[PDB]
Amino acid sequence: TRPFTLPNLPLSSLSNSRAPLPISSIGISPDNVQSVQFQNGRCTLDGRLVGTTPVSLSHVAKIRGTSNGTVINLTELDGTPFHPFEGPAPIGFPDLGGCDWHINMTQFGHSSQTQYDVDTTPDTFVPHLGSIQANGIGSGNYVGVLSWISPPSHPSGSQVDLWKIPNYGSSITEATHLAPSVYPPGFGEVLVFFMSKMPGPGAYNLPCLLPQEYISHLASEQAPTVGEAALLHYVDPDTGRNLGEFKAYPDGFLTCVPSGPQQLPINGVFVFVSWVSRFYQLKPV
Amino acid sequence: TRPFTLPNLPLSSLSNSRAPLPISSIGISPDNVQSVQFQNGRCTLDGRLVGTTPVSLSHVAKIRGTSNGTVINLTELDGTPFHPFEGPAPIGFPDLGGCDWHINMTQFGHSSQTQYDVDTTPDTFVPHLGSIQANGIGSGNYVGVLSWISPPSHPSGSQVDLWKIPNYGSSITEATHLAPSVYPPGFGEVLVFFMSKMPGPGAYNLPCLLPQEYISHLASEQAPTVGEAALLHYVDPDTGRNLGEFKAYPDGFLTCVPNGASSGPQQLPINGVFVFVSWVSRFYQLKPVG
Amino acid sequence: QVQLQESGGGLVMTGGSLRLSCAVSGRTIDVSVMAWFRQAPGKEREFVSGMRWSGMTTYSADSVKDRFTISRDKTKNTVYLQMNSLKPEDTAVYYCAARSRFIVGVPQARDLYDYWGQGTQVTVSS
Amino acid sequence: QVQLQESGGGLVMTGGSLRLSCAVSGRTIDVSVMAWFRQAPGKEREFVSGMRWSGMTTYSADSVKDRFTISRDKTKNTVYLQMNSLKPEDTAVYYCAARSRFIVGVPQARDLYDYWGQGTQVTVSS
Ligand SMILES: C[C@@H]1O[C@@H](O[C@H]2[C@H](O[C@H]3[C@H](O)[C@@H](O)[C@@H](O)O[C@@H]3CO)O[C@H](CO)[C@H](O)[C@@H]2O)[C@@H](O)[C@H](O)[C@@H]1O
Ligand SMILES: C[C@@H]1O[C@@H](O[C@H]2[C@H](O[C@H]3[C@H](O)[C@@H](O)[C@@H](O)O[C@@H]3CO)O[C@H](CO)[C@H](O)[C@@H]2O)[C@@H](O)[C@H](O)[C@@H]1O
Ligand code: NA
Ligand code: NA
Repeated sequence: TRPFTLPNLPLSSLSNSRAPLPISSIGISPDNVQSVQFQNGRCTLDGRLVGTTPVSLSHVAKIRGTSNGTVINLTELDGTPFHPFEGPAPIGFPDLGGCDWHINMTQFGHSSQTQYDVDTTPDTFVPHLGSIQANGIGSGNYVGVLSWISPPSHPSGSQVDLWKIPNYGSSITEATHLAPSVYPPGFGEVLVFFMSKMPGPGAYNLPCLLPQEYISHLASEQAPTVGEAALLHYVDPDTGRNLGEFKAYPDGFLTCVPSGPQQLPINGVFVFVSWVSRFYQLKPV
Repeated sequence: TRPFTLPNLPLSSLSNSRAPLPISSIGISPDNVQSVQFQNGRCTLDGRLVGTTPVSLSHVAKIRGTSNGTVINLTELDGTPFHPFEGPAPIGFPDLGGCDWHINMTQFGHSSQTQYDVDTTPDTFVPHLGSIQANGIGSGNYVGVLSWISPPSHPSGSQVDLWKIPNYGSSITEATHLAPSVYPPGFGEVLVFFMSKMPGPGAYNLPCLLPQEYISHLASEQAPTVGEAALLHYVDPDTGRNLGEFKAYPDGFLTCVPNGASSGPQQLPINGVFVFVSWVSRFYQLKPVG
Repeated sequence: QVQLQESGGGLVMTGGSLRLSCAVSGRTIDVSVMAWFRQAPGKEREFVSGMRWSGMTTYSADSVKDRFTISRDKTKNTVYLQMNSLKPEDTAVYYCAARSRFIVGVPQARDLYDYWGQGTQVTVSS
Repeated sequence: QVQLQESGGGLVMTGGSLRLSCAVSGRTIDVSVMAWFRQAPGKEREFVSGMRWSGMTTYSADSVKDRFTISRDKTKNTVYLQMNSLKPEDTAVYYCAARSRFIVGVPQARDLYDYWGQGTQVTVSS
């Protein structure tokens, strides 16, 4: 009954879903990236949240827990216990692989902020089991938000690669109940990513599959997915012209057939046109 | 006409509109606060953004500008020039009066973060003119987000008071084109606020008039405001019971008749959902919540 | 993602009792409704009993309301269906189902549920 | 909040020209459409001309399309209505109007605009 819609808002006004950052461009992945498995920014077209994805940007790329000086025992952001062997990490936990994190740590009831430096590669980084190394953070309860990133401490000399997710599990046990991987569908279609500039010592661009405001929209609307794919137009608000057709798939991602989507202006609006076959052939952007 | 709606989402899942914080309670103000003039979190029921309010939480309580070691010359968050003598401050600029701010400053293309300490009371704090004191922040371009707060440096010994907005102007000129004040219009009504816990050396609770996700909903839907006030139910998702009736007014705020700070809207659970019922008179007489 | 695993079905005499159980795993933080459905031969899947996962309220279909009880284990993330006074008309495959998307109350429409178990056979012979 | 202040109205002879101006101040960053309306005695208010504030598209009503031009100043936040070949039927109060809420194109419905000027009288005498 409820018709499918996307927010009537320009893309440049919206936020990344893997960090609290404005969207600055549309991107596609490099050819060496064959799938993505982001845990944040994952929402079906009928509004079902996947992975660690929250409803609200106020939970995105944040951590909460108590340090004992050796580990941080993680909780949900509101303090609720997070049990091991169930999911990758608490809701909203950062999912940027291929980098070191620098998380700004503050406290309810105390002054000051502390930079928490997170290498996600050691065997002590086990959010799936509810704990990560304290790396010098003194004992106490903290709330943290991702502030900036840098190249990974290991392997030595590797570059930032935000197409990856961190290693949530350990050598003993793999993390379970992750959001599944997303793959390019075929027919010359490529996945469409919404990009944000991320602070740190390089020209870092963070990709995500859906703007956060789309997620809270879908989670509220919960429109039945009555077709195999949603044909969309990206509309220029000045002229009203269709800048390109896209398909949104039920699992919660967009594609186009690509000079291509990366050169599109970011001031447009995605508009639902109609339900089509999953094998509907798009006109190249 | 597109019917008016509010998001079909529980309050506990939403964000404050004056800082990027989860909502933790519903509150009313102390009795000495009868109106407020927040500049963020301001959106009409037909989706018009007012004050410094952005569409997205990714812009809320942030600054962008270039320090020369003496002042930070502000821009909009995307780097767009901010023109002086026009509005209180750039879009998204923090609007917490009655406290010192501690803003986490980072840079595109450089390592590290820096805590920027903001006393909003001196004449060097003039965001209406595009300039605020650097207070030790070295030369460079920065983006900053509010991270924690503390009692104001001036007046000496004053307490945190988040019902206020800062002084955007100075002795040179008063700030212009602020979002106007809001007050409860109906009989026995008080303003209703969505509260968040704010880090810092006290038990700070930050009030706002609308969750940020309501704002992006309204800005998108743009439902015509065809009545004087929107009658709402706060609905318990477990039982479906109406926990209390509220009115939302066209300027973008809610009221209730409390029947008490110790027994009223503040004791409502935060896992409920606001649901539109019908358009009613500006003077519809609400039943006391508690 | 939420995983559901039922157990406890089998053959029961008319008038007897049976307790089904369903182990819930994965992203349970925002599971709001757990329910049991049943599917008889040549029939559609039908609501039996449902509960607010983190609340206290339950609701059962009229055909079972005075005989069936749904409950959540106090120690583990397991939901139970206590079936009393079973009759041949209760024979079906019973399914455990989870709802995570926000909703008020306990929905009975099969299409509104988000996750499903594999089912367990219950056969009531007289 | 957006403030609009018109100027430039007055008396003009038939066939003459007049340029109205409207100063836009306040929150202009996300003003998307500026327009001119006019209201003659005993008639409803009517759309005259509109432009995408930061874009290139404009639209004029058919009754003025070949005689009136809307434009934005290159230096200041001022919108102009250049009125040529004026006729007595152009006599009206002319209003400046702003749209800030997101929209595609140039709307003509008065109820879609968000901010209004106080109006300026234009009188065309024969
Ligand atoms: C500035 C520090 O950044 C993080 O450490 C990162 C580390 O930074 C090193 C610099 O690159 C180097 O020029 C010199 O300044 O020493 C720094 C400390 O080792 O670089 C590695 C990769 O080589 C990682 O990227 C580290 O995260 C941060 O953790 C530190 O606290 C400093 O803020
Ligand atoms: C810890 C500092 O907080 C901010 O300064 C605030 C200032 O803090 C003082 C502490 O309250 C006091 O116990 C002692 O530690 O000195 C601190 C520095 O003066 O207190 C005033 C109110 O009197 C304001 O609240 C200040 O913002 C911050 O600006 C500093 O950089 C430190 O983080
Ligand atoms: Na690991
Ligand atoms: Na000032």
